[PDB]
Amino acid sequence: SLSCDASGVCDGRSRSFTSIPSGLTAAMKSLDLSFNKITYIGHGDLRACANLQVLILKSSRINTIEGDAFYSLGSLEHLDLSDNHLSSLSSSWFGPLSSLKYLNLMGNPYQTLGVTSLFPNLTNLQTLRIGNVETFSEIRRIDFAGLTSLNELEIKALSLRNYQSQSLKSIRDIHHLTLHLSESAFLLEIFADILSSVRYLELRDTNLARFQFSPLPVDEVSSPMKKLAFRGSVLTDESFNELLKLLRYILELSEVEFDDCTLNGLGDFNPSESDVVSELGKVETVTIRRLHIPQFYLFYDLSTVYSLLEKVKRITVENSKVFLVPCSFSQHLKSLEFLDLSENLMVEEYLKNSACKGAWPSLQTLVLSQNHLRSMQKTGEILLTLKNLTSLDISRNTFHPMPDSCQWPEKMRFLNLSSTGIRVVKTCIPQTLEVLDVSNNNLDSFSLFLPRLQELYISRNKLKTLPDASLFPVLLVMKIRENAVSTFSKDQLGSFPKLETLEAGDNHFVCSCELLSFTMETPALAQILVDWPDSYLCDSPPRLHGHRL
Amino acid sequence: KYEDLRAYYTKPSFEFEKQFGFMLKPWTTVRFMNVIPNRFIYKIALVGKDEKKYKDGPYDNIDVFIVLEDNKYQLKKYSVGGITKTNSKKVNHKVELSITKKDNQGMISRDVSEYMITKEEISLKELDFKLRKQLIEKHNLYGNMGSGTIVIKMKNGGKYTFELHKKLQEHRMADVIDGTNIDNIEVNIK
Ligand SMILES: *[C@@H]1O[C@H](CO)[C@@H](O[C@@H]2O[C@H](CO)[C@@H](O)[C@H](O)[C@H]2NC(C)=O)[C@H](O)[C@H]1NC(C)=O
Ligand SMILES: *[C@@H]1O[C@H](CO)[C@@H](O)[C@H](O)[C@H]1NC(C)=O
Ligand SMILES: [Cl-]
Repeated sequence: SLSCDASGVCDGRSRSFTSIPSGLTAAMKSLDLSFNKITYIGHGDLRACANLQVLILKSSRINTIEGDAFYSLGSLEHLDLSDNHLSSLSSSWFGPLSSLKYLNLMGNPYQTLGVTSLFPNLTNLQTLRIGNVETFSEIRRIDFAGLTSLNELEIKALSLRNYQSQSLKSIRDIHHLTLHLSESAFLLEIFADILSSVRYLELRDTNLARFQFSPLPVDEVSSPMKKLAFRGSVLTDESFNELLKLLRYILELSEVEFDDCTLNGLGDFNPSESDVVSELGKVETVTIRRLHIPQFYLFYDLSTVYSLLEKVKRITVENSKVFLVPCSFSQHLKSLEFLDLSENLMVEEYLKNSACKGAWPSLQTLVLSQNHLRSMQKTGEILLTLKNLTSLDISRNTFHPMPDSCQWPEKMRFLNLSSTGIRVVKTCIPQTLEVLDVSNNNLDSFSLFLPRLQELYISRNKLKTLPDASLFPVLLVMKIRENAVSTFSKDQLGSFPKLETLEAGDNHFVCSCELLSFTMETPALAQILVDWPDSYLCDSPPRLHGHRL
Repeated sequence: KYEDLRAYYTKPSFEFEKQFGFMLKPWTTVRFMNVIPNRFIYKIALVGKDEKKYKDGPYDNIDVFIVLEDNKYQLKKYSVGGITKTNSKKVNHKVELSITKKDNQGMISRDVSEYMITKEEISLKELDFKLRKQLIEKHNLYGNMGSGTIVIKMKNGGKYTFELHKKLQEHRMADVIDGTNIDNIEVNIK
């Protein structure tokens, strides 16, 4: 009822097993027993697979496991017990798993990790996941006893009732800590215990409206934390300020993210200049996605944000209904080098103010993909204010046909026009371009002379002929999949003098001797075509249809 | 008795040129125009002829004369009317300001000064407010006396009149006139 391959990888997934299947062997290296109905696991059910390296028992209905059930799994490296029905954990289970690297106990209705440390012998553990939405309510100092270093630690404690002080402090290093907290009640206690270990902190679903700061024990060395992210949090202008005060403890913080967050209240907070945080330390990257401001009304004093983003080099604000970056605000971002405003509401009329005379002085890369831009001509003219812009992405914008004449930033060498619905390319596009992406459009041909072009992306278009080499005397890379070419003679191939990489795959070809002879004569061009011959299937005739070369 | 007028017409005023005006989600009964010359988002109510005048916008190259006041919506940065088109050319158009005052002891005095017009298009809001303040500071308007008129005389006859015993009607603050067509100004305080 189960099938294994030649590498000892056996599939017993989505079966109706009510117990571990019999006749397992020492030749088995991987076992997938997910989506089953194994209510009970006995002492010898898994004794035969002494060489098992991977054990997935995800989504079964496991409610009982004998203490010594894993006695012979000394070679096990991966144990996934997520989404099961284990309401109690036994330290006996993990004792013989000295080689264990990944352990998932998340999604089980247990209230605690037990009265006995579960992991003191998992010396090789790198990843640990625990907790649940409804019942996990307490963290004790012994819970994580024995762990020195972890790459990823995820703790779901949305229903946490008590955290024993110094519990998280025993872990020396944690590259990525994910915390699911519904309230901010224990945030300060937890934070204090992770200043020396966590390199990347992620907070999910936390309501921080009631959060209030208070001085933490200043300690010996600096925090190794480089990234801090908030996911699904709720903030107020007041509480947001309180959070910033934590920055004094993570002086090496370089990146901050706010994803799917909500900012409530009106827009007035009016504090003294002392409770206001105006410094952002060494943070150079700020990333915001799907931010909801349900009452963007009473808000009026943007300057606190001016000192916050003063020394910031990278900013991302995705899918957050942005329609305007005020000129005066744009002029204050003197250090900004990268700005991403994808999936917003930018239109030329508002963009003219955002990229006003003096806006984003140091900007090098600007991404305006999937906005409401309609005109390439007016847009290039508007962006002329950006003297250092070198890369522009205006993909996923519905542009009207382009004209013969256009003005663009003098240093612009990269341009993304993917998915703009264009049918023709005209001299609007500057010859200063080194990289051009015009994929996923409606082009029937390409006749634009670009003397400096090194890379052209034009996949998913309607070209029936690879474009003339003379249009690109120095092209290095060309990707033209999902188009409409069918032949590719040696002449045109050798025509590009500097060409290195070509992607003609996933196309519809005609299968003729006049071509096949060329295929056999020089397979030395297999080092110019990627995904060859995987994606180079034929179409005609019906005999060779869907057959590789 | 004239304490309210003196308080209002001694408020600080703000003026900004070449501003970018925009409209938001109309959250209350009266639409607002927003400008951010620096770091403050200013909300300016659209009343009177401005309701017809401004639609979805955006509106570039506007000047604003702003006076901040107590209001219902509890906004902290709110002025009313006073929106005009910015100068196309620089203007220094000097006009005569005459001031007649009949004091508490029936004595009639007449004084004169010059008033510098610097805008091609100027709001009644701006003229009313600045002139009354000048009259308050220098001629004790709303001290013992708080009646009479300000009259803006245009070169081709027309008049714009501000009655001093009460605040300027709200809708007229959006009313704009040709700054370069003002001939003179006559004040009569009594
Ligand atoms: C130009 O932009 C497009 C999209 O705006 C990029 O194409 C892909 O977009 C999808 C979005 O559905 C992403 O998932 C992919 O990662 C994107 N890249 C690829 C290679 O598929 C495209 O990559 C951009 N061009 C360049 C040169 O960066
Ligand atoms: C380009 O970036 C430099 C970086 O310091 C900045 O000083 C300058 O103002 C920007 N613009 C020009 C025209 O150099
Ligand atoms: Cl809008």
